[PDB]
Amino acid sequence: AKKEVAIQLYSVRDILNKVDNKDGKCDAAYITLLKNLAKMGYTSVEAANYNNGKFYDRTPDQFKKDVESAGLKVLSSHCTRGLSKEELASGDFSSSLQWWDQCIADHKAAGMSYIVAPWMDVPKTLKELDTYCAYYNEIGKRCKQQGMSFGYHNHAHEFQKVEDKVMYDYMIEHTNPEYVFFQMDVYWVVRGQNSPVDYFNKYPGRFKMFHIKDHREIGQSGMVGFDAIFKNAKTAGVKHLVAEIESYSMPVEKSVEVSLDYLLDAPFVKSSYAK
Amino acid sequence: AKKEVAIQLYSVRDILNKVDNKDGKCDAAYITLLKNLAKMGYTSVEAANYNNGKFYDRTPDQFKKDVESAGLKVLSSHCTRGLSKEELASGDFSSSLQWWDQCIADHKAAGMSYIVAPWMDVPKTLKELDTYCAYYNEIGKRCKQQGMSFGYHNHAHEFQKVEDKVMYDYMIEHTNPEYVFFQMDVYWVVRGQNSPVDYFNKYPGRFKMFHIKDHREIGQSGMVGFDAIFKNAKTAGVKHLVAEIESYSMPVEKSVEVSLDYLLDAPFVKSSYAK
Ligand SMILES: O=C1[C@H](O)CO[C@@H](CO)[C@@H]1O
Ligand SMILES: O=C1[C@H](O)CO[C@@H](CO)[C@@H]1O
Ligand SMILES: [Co+2]
Ligand SMILES: [Co+2]
Repeated sequence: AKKEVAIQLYSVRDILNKVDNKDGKCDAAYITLLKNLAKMGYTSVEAANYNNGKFYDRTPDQFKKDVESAGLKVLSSHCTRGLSKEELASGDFSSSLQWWDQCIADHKAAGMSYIVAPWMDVPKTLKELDTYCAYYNEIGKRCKQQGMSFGYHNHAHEFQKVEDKVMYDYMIEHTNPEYVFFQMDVYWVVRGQNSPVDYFNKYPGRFKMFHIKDHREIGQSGMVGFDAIFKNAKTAGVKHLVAEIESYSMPVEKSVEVSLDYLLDAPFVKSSYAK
Repeated sequence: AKKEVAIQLYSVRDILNKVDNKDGKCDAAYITLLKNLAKMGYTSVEAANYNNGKFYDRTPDQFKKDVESAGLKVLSSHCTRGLSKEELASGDFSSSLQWWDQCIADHKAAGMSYIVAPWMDVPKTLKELDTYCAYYNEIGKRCKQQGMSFGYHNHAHEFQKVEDKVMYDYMIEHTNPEYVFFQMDVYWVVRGQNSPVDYFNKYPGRFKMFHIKDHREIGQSGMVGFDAIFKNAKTAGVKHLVAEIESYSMPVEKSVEVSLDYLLDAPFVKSSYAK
C-alpha cells in the first residue's frame, strides 16, 4: 500500500552522525541510507541537521539532489534559534531574524516546504511567551515570503502552565494561523497527559503536520491512540505525516521500516493528506 | 456485532448513587438502568458498590436476580480492605481475612466470577508491599476455594518506585499467578507513562481482565493505543473486558453506549476472550 509518510532523519541519527561529507566528500553510507529509506516506502524526509549553511555537511542544493535522486521529497526540517535575554527584554529580535533569513534561504534552496522549530524552553512569564509568539509570527511570514510554512513542534513540557495559562494553548491562541502551524507530536501530547483529539476540536486546522512517534516502534506500545487521531485528521488540518523512531526493539533500519509498515497497514491512515 | 463487554457500574454512579433500594424497596430506576445497559449490548456488569453484605442495597441473591433478569451476567466487583498499621507491622492479617470471608461468601452468592481490589496506597517500604502481596495471595486462595478469581486493579501511582523498585512490577513478581491476576487499567498505565504491551510481554498471562477506559468516551481521545493492546491480548492472557466511563461529553447513558459502540465496531476487538 503506497502512502505519503516522511521520515524524521533523527530516527537514523546513529548512521548519520558518523557519515563524513566533509572536505568535498559524499559518504556512500549517507546515499545508501537515503536510498534504503525510499525502498522501505518513505516518500519524503524531515531533516534534523542544519548547521553552517549545510544539511549533514551538504549544501542545500546538494541535499536536494541527494534526497531527490534517492526517490524522496525534501519535505521539512527541524531547526530553530532561541531569543537572547536581551531580545526578550527589549522585544527586538532583529538579530535573530537575520539568522532566520539565512536559514530560510537555505531551506528554500533545498526544496523544503516546511521549517519547524523542534523545541523551545518553558519561559518564566507570559510576557516572554508572548514575545516568542511574535517572533514565530515574523519567522513564519518570512518563510511564506520564501515559499514555505513555519511550524512549531511540541514535547510534553508545553502542557505545563506559565503564570496560570497552559503554554501550548497560549502559543496556539497568540500566533497567526497563516504563519505558524503546530506540528503536533501526538506521542508527547499523550505523555503530557492530554488529548490530541481535544486539541484538534478546540483549534481546528492548526495542526498541519503530525509527528507520528511511539515509545519504540510506531504503533507497538499501546501508548498512542492513532486510530482516534487519524479518524479526526480532517479537523486537525493535517497535510503531512512525519514518522519518528528514536528508541528501538531491533536494528535501527528494521525498526524504522516496521514503524512505517504499521502506518501502511493501518486502514485509518489515508494514502495522502495533501490531495 | 455482538461482543462480550462488561460495564463497570461506576460508570453510571450518577444514577445508582440516588436509587433507593432501602427498607425492602426495589427502585424502578435501578432495574431500568440494568435493562438499558443490556439493551445497549453490554453482556455483564462489574459492581462498584459492596457495603453491609449488599450490592446497591440488594442482597447478593437479589443482585444476581436483578442483573440476570435484565439479560446481564454478574461478572465482577471492585472492593477491597486495606491492612491496619498493626497488621502490617505484625504481618498477621487474620482480622482482615475474616472480612474477606464474608465478602467472598457474598460474592459467590451473587454469581460473581471475579473480585478485584480497586486501589491500594503506595506503601512506604518494600516490606509493607511484600505483606500486601502475601495478603493478596491468601485472599486469592480463598476466592478460588469459593469458585472465583481475585485480581488487582491499577491506576498510575503503581508505576512509581518504592525503595528502588517499581511497585507494579514488584506486585506482579511477588504474587502467585494462580491466585492473583492484574486487571490492567490500560488508560492509567499510559497516563503513568508506561506501555501496556511491554507489561504483557514481560509478564505474559497475568492480565486476565482489562479495564477499557479513556479520557472520556472510550476510543475518542487519542490517548490509548487500543489497537496495539488488543493485538497483544493473547500474550496478556485477557479473558474479559470491562468498559468504564467516568467523564462524559454527552448524557451519561449515551456516553456509555457510544463507548461500547467503539469496541463493537473495532475490528481488533474479538467477540469473546473466554472461548
Ligand atoms: O522527536 C524528536 C525528539 O524527541 C526531539 O525533538 C525533535 C527534534 O528533531 C525530534 O524529532
Ligand atoms: O476506574 C475507576 C476509578 O478510576 C477508580 O477505581 C476503580 C474502582 O471502581 C474504577 O473502576
Ligand atoms: Co517527534
Ligand atoms: Co478503571
